[PDB]
Order: sequence, then structure tokens, then C-alpha cells
Amino acid sequence: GRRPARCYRYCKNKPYPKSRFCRGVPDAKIRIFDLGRKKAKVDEFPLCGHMVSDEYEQLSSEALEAARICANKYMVKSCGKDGFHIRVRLHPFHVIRINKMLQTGMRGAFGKPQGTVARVHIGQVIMSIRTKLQNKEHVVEALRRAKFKFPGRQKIHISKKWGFTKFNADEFEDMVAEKRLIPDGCGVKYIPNRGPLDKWRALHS
Amino acid sequence: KENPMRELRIRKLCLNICVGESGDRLTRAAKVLEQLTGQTPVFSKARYTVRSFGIRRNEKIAVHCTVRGAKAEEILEKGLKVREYELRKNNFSDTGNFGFGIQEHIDLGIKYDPSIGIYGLDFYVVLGRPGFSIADKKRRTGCIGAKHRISKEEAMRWFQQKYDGIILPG
Amino acid sequence: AKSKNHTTHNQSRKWHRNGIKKPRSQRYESLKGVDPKFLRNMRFAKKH
Amino acid sequence: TNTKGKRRGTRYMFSRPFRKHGVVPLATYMRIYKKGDIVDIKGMGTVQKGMPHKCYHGKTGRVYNVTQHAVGIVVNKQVKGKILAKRINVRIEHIKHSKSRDSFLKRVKENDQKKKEAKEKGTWVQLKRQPAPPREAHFVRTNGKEPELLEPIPYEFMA
Amino acid sequence: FVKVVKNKAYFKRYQVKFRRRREGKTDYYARKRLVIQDKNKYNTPKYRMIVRVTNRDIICQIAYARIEGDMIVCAAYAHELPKYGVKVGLTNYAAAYCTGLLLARRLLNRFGMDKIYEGQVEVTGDEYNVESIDGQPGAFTCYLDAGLARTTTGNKVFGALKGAVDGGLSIPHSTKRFPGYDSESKEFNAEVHRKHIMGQNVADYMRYLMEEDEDAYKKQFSQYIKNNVTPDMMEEMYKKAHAAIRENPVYEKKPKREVKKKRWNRPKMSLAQKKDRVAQKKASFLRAQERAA
RNA sequence: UUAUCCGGUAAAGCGAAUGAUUAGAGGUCUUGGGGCCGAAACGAUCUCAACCUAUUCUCAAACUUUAAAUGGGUAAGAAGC
RNA sequence: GGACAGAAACCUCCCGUGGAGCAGAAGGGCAAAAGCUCGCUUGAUCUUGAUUUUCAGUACGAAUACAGACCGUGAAAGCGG
RNA sequence: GUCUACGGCCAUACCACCCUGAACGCGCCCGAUCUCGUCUGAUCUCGGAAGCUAAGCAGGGUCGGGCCUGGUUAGUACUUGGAUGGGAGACCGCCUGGGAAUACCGGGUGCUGUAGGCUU
Ligand SMILES: [Mg+2]
Ligand SMILES: [Mg+2]
Ligand SMILES: [Mg+2]
Ligand SMILES: [Mg+2]
Ligand SMILES: [Mg+2]
Ligand SMILES: [Mg+2]
Ligand SMILES: [Mg+2]
Ligand SMILES: [Mg+2]
Ligand SMILES: [Mg+2]
Ligand SMILES: [Mg+2]
Repeated sequence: GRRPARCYRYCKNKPYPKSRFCRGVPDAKIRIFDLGRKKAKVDEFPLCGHMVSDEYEQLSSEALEAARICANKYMVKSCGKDGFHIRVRLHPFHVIRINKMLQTGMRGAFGKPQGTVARVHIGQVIMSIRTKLQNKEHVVEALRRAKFKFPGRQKIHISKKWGFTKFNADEFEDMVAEKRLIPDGCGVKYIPNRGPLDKWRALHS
Repeated sequence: KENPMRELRIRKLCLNICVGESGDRLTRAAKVLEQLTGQTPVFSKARYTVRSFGIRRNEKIAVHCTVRGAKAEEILEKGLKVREYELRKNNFSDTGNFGFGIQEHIDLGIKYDPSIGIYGLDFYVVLGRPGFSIADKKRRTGCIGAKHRISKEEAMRWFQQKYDGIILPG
Repeated sequence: AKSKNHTTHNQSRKWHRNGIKKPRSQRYESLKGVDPKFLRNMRFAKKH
Repeated sequence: TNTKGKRRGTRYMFSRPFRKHGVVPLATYMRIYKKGDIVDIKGMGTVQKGMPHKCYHGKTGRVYNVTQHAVGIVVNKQVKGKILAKRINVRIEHIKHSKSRDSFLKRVKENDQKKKEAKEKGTWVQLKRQPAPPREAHFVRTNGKEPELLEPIPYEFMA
Repeated sequence: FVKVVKNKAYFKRYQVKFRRRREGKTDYYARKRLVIQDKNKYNTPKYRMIVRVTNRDIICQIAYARIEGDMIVCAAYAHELPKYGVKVGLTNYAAAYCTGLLLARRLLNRFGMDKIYEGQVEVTGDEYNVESIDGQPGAFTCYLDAGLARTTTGNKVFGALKGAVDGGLSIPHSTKRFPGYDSESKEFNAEVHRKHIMGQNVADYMRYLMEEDEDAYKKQFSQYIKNNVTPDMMEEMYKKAHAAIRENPVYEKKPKREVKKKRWNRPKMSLAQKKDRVAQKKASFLRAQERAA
């Protein structure tokens, strides 16, 4: 008995998250945001693609999970069970209010919480997929399929960064060869020169 | 050679008896260590109420006293002579202090009284170095310093070299 | 029989029609509200 | 409707700034305030005695009375229709001197000095603050190198 | 393990105290009520008779608050007592009285009122207040500043206060913390105060030590022996010191000897030196690692 | 317009306080849970859990280190020097 | 760290920017204090005016600077109707 | 160059550790008779001068954390006013003006007032 997304499709109200003043909020439909073999080093999964919205809209938690399931299904079908990493970069926090009649009318009109919705800005990344270099078409198709699960307009862009990092892919291996970046799992650690030299001598040891 | 101002000296030896209740037993236990130390001790009042021990707030449940000077040295000496000058390294704290406990006060040298009964004590020693008074002086309070502290290894070396004790591992 | 509660729409135009004039400053402002002891000292000085 | 509390809506206005809590500086207590001096109002939450009302925070007034701990000042409060030059009593730590009058005082002293000077010399000098005139004609010397050619960069979606 | 309390965010939110408060020298809560003159006074100076007791001397000054700091008008120390007769024992109650008397008389000399406001020429030890006289200029009045001293009965701070009051300063006070005010019956007898002013308690201790244990007497009082100061003439010596102080309370500055411009501390390292040090350390570490590999 | 005072919205931030919130890493005996050699042993061994350390993804009208545009007072003289 | 002592009874050392407490709901504020413990006391008193707060710039309630006596406390500066 | 007493501005001054302190000063330090206060002269108060820079305190150092101040972020985000501009909308672009904050990369690590000393 959930209302159509066209009702809560606009960012009509100021953010109203689950807090001390808002109680009884049902748990968000989506609770898993990372899939695949998330225990993957940054070296083995260079390629990264992003599903990024193109409008200032609202995405429901159920819509996020439906897109996540569809993308996961295609990835396990094409690239393999243990050959990708899907990360949803949007967490629904804005709870939505529902006013239900049963003849009180508009008196005391303030809806109780109904669900959780994630607010998206212009150009903000919705979903991210990290995999090997040769698996580019599969990721593009996977995100293209998952676009149909979302309202509004979304586009697929292949970022120039190395995986789920803020460093450029082309310079990533050069920097790690120069020992400025330390792999620590799915991410990397940036080593500046502003620390005590004991860290520097340990790294160069 | 070494600077004499780094000598390790005992600053305070605190003796307490936690009988866990107030009344005649509390006074009786207080008289024991009062007779031992030669000075009037002070009662400690409980902070919170727990039904497992049957103790409530503001209830005098323990008697404690602090001894300095040569009398503290004598009390510590007779306390250790019943422990056979042996201690475990766990007894030494990280701040250079240590302590132990005796099951009965009779073995220290006091004479048993049937009306008094037996009671145990906790002997806790806080070591010190000349200059520790700046940590609590009213006028210009200052930090003690990194090199002026007493390490756990330093405290146990002092114990095993001054009283010729032994620290068995465990 | 509901009706709107509070409004401040045309008030600014009503004010500026006659102008929001500042109070007319005048030389030798009165001495009310000053410290009575200081006031007594001043009156004695003017008396003598 | 809203409540009519004295300190309603003053959560951040009366709050002390970041890393300036605790003991108030004694310079404010040590400064002297003559009557007729232009002063500013800025409430401080550390001392609640003689707290100026929120409607006067940030205003600028003139001192007309001085007591042992507080000074009486007259400030222009805007009411619905008119402006009221109403007088309030505020403790000294909520008040501080204003340099707005000081700037005029320095300028008037300077022009009086430069009017007494050069008066017997026969020359005439400018005393009124003329507004910033349009920039006069000047020569720009392209010393050698050609001016850089600027063109818009092609678009790329960084996100 | 354990959460690090003094983490990177701890110093971000850390707010420091005032420099004096961190050093523990001053008490700003008392300073606010001590130095702040009423605004209606319109820049009338308020004078504080600051008394400080150190391990080896006693500082007695008077000062008034200003936006750029306090101004020291008259300063009297205890190390200058040997100029007046007190060669040794500069940190006792008698010395506190002497330096307080010296501060008061020196201030009066600076303001040119030596002959006026004679005060207590001879010691009595009872309560006394300088009452201003008509026609002549009014008496100087200041307020005691004990700082952080725990002001109980019989404090050397109050001894300096008594000395200044006898010197001719109208400092408000009461004979409650003076040595001799017993608390069981709540009354004051001047005889005990007179004994402490003249240091008779020290003389009694000196007699007690030399009568019961001479070796401990040498251990306690040795500079007194070196200065051949016997208990019998203790009060007479202090009376002579009082007369000399009240006779010539002025202070003369020692001549300023010209230095040779020699620095006693290592100068601050410069940016180039510290940037070269790390380059040397890194070069040394790598060149040692390769030859040790 | 020229000077001089006030704000806490827009924006931005969680490697900064408070409240949320995701997932990788490295530690240890600080403890628990699934085991194992053991009379036992922090003697030893895989973990899985909580914990700590640097990180990483996303939020706040009743959060905020910062922090606008717009705007709100005062002054721009002979009631002065 | 220390007998019984255990997860928690009491004693000692170190760290400890307010993560506590200030009667209540919340906000602001507070570290030799506004908080914890003592000691002494009734300025929670008598009196006339001025001003702020919703404001009509009227009241009540509440509040702020002063003034005149009686006082309390503190060594004092001061603080307290 | 520097210290002490009283401070002003309240981290460029704090915090962790290490090194050096001529002299003076500040302390550490020695005792409880008196002043005074404690369970304990531990703190406090008092009387002192045998020893000691060991510590505090002073100065310096850390490719230190922090803090202050710059560049980058960026004419980005945001925004006064305007349009019979686009778009179904969400919103976006433009004209006229103003103009931020992270991360990241640099520089620095107390200035000074009164009085009195040491460096004869
Ligand atoms: Mg709405
Ligand atoms: Mg005080
Ligand atoms: Mg607001
Ligand atoms: Mg916002
Ligand atoms: Mg107090
Ligand atoms: Mg009165
Ligand atoms: Mg001692
Ligand atoms: Mg030293
Ligand atoms: Mg740094
Ligand atoms: Mg100086």
C-alpha cells in the first residue's frame, strides 16, 4: 500500500531525518550498500564507472535496492560471482510523512513517518562499480539497465580515477611506485611529507 | 655517580580495612589499625547502594589511615616480614607504586584479643622522589616531568635492592 | 468562519507615506535618569 | 504565535565565540567611558547581570549616564511607525568603544592642522573627500612578449 | 585497547587559560574584584599593596591597574634590609614588618609627606588606623593584595600589612588574622603581636635549641652564628632597623654596568638549517641502509 | 559612497565537537563467542566477535570549526574644535 | 595496582576543556567557579524615584542600573535589597 | 642576552618527548618550638640555609600533533536586481554586481607595559 513515487518525487520540504524529535520511523528498505567481493585490493580492480543523476530529485530506499539488485544480478551473470564491486553512494535519511484519512479533515494535518528517501543533487554520484579494465561494456550495460528503476534522468560516466579513490588512474601506479600511496584494502592511504621522518624511514626501510 | 635529588623515598604508606558494614564491627576494626599506627584513622562513606553487598549510600563501610616518616618505614618492614620479603610483579603499578595485603593483623606483632577478633589490611606504598611536592603545591602547581617519574621497573629494582626482596614472575 | 490571523503586508508603505522620521535631536538634553548623587553635586555647583 | 520571552531566539547571539569562553578579559572593565561618547552594544552571555535586550544587540548609541558598574546610554530603536531614542542601562562588559567617531576625529584634526598650515603660504588645498574619480588616461607598456591568448577550454564532465 | 583522550580533535577543541593562570601565579577571580575601579570615578587610580613571600625574601609593592598593565609606584624588597640593620633572617615575620614599614615610608618620601603622617613611631602591636588630618593633603589609602597566600591567623602577609600601616598607610583591616588573636575566646592582645613583630618567638626558639641540643641548634641556625646575632639583642637590633628605615627610606639605584654582549643561550635555528638537517638525516639513513644491506 | 560595529541564513564540514551512517585495512591479549593440542599454563594455534589506530561512502530546521550576497545601527563639524 | 573482592563495596597513583553538576523542559553560561564540602549569617528587609521587556510605547507580572538608612559576610578590595 | 614581582593581549603562548642552563633570581630542599591546619608538618602556616639543577622554570630541537597566517580549492558553490529566456516539470543557462568553505600545498612557534636585579 505504498504511494507512487510521483508523490515524493520532488524535494519539497527541508530535510527531516530520523532523530530525537522524529520517532517510530520504519527501517529503511535498503540496508546493504556494498556487494561483490568487497574484500578486493585496489590493484586488481582499476576500472570504475559511476551512475550519476542529472536532476535535483528524490530517490526512495526501495528504488535504490531494486536498482542495486538489478545491477548485482547482471554483474554476477556476466562478469562472474567474485569479479566486481558495487557500492551505492546514497543513503536514504530524509523520512517522508503520510496523512491518512480513516471525517476530521485537514485539522491536525501532520503525517506520521512512512519511509526513507535519499535526496540527490545535480551531478552527485548515485552508484559506483569497480571491476577489471576489460569489463567496461558489462558495467555500462549494468548501470544502463538499472537506470530504468529510477525516476528522472540519469547518465553513466566512466571516471578517470583509479577505482574508489580520489587519485587519477594514470598516475596511481606511478605514485605507488614512488611510495606516496599505501594500499590498505578497497582504498589507499596518502602519505604526505609533513609527518615525522620515522614514518618515512620505516616506509623506505 | 648520580644526582642525590633522584633518590627513591617512600612518600606515603596507606593502610585500610574494608569490613563492608557499619556499627560495632566498624569500630572494632578501626581500633585495630588505630592501635597499630598510633593515630586516629578516618572512616569512608559508601558512594552508591547495591543490594548484593547490602550497603547503602553514605554508609561508613571502611577505615583507612595514611602514615609517613619513620613509622611508615617500620610498618612496611613488619608488613613485609610476614610476606617473607617476596612480591609478584603484578603488585607494582605503572606509576611506580605498589602494595600488598595481609590476612590477619596478629602476625604483625600485635596481641590477640577475643573481643577484637582478626582483621586483614591492605598495605599500599606510593614511592616518591624529591620534588613530587610541586604536583600538589597550592601556589605554583606544575607537572612533575618525564624524567622525574618512577617506572615500574625502577620501583621493583628499588624494592629488591633496598629490602633485598625478590620478585618472582607471575 | 475562519480568517487569517496576522499580516504585515501594507504596513511598510503606510509608515513611509508619512516617513519614518528620526527623533528631532535638540541641544541641551534633559538631565532625568542620571545618578542622584552626581545630580546633587551639579545642582550644588550651580548654586554656589 | 511565539512566546514573549526576554531571551527568546538568542541561542547564538548571546553565546560566546569559539574558544573564547571562561574568564572575561579585564581590559573591558578597565576602559573609561565619558558621557556623550559613541558606544556599541554587544551582549555577552558570561555575565547575566545588566544584560542588554536582544533588540539592542549590535546597535550604536550615546552615553548619557555613568554609574559604578554600568553606563546609561540612549539608542535609536525602530518601532512600527517611528524611531524612539530610548535610554537603557547596560553593564559595562556588554559595551565597547566605537571607532566610527574616531575616524572623523582623526580626519577633522588632520584638516584643521593642514588648514592652519599653508594658510599663510598662500596656497589652497582640497579638504572635502571627493569620491573615487574615474581612472585617468595612462600608457600600458607591453614590454616585449605578446599578450597571452585566452580561449575557452573544451567541456569535460569531471564528476 | 584504550581510547586516546588527547587525540587530534582534543587539541582542536582545547581552550587554554590565561598565561598567568596556566603558570599559576595569579588569581583572576580575586584580581577582578581588587583592581576594578568604579566607572563613575572616571580614571581615578586604585592602589593595591601587593605582598609576596618567597623562599628567601619578601616583595612589597603598590600598584594600580591600567589597560597596558599595572604601574609599580614604590617597590620594597627584603634583600635590602642588610643596608638598614637586618643582616640575616629576611623571610621571617619581623622582616615582613620591616619591609612593609620600608615600603610605606619610601612611598611617603616619594610623595613628599615624610614629616606629615608620622604614624606609630614606636611599636605597640594593637589596632591602629591612619586618620587623615584636615588642611594637610589627605592620607594615601590602598588595599592589601595577598595573592594566593592562604590567609590564616598570623601570616607574614599581614605582618607586611601591619608594617605599612605603622608606616603611615591607611589600609583597611582588622586585628583578626594578626598573630595573637585567639579563636577560642575571640579577642586580641597586642603583647603577642609585639613579640612576633620583634621576632621574640624566633629568639625563644634559639634559646630553646641552644639549651636542649646545640648540634641541632647549629643545624637550624647557622647564618645567625656567622653573623654573631644573639637572641638577647634581637629586638634591639630590629628597633635600630626600624629607626634607620624611618630615618632614610629613600632608594638609590645601583649603577648600570656595561655588558660585553655575550649570549648565554643557544640561538634559534633557522629555516635553512632545519631544512638541511632532514636532508642530511634522510641521506644518512639511506646510505647506511645500502651499505648495511 | 567613505570609515567603523552586530548577525549564524545560503554555502561548506564530519580525516573537527554532538547526533546519525557504510565498508575495507593493521594491531593486541583488552575481553567474549566456534574450535584444537593440553591435568593446566598470555605455552601455542586458525579464526569469528566486540575494542584501538589511521582511512573511506553518505546526512542534520531543533549540529557545527569556517562562512557570504543581500541587509541592520553610528559618524561624515560652528549643538564643532 | 592493593586480603576477603568477585563486573561492580573501599584505599592509592596517573590521564582527564567540562564528555559532570548547577531543582524541574530546553537553550545560553560557568573550573583555584556559577559546581562539591565547610564556617557565619537573613540584601527573600524599610523607602522615593528612573529604565527595559508584549507595548498603545497603557497596565500587571518579571527584570536592570542607581539613591537614602539599617545590616550580613570577608583581613580587605568587594559581593548581597 | 636574560631573570624576578605585578600584568596587558589570551595557544605564534598548548601538548608529547629530547638537549643545554655562567651569574643573580625562582625553586627543589632541612625541621615543628611558636602562628596555623591536618588521619598523617602529605597540603597549609611557620622557623630556616646543609645540599641540589635531578624536577619545575628559562632557552633550543622534532621533514611532531595543534595553533596563527598565506596559496590551491575558485571566480567554483552561493547570491542583490532583470528578462514575453529554455524546459511539461524538476530545474538550468544568460546580463548587471558581490563573492565563500574542505581536503591538499607553504611560512611562523609569543609581542610588550611598570619596578628591581645578573651578565661587576
Ligand atoms: Mg512542505
Ligand atoms: Mg580570594
Ligand atoms: Mg537561526
Ligand atoms: Mg545547508
Ligand atoms: Mg570560591
Ligand atoms: Mg543601598
Ligand atoms: Mg616537608
Ligand atoms: Mg632544572
Ligand atoms: Mg606543524
Ligand atoms: Mg617584561
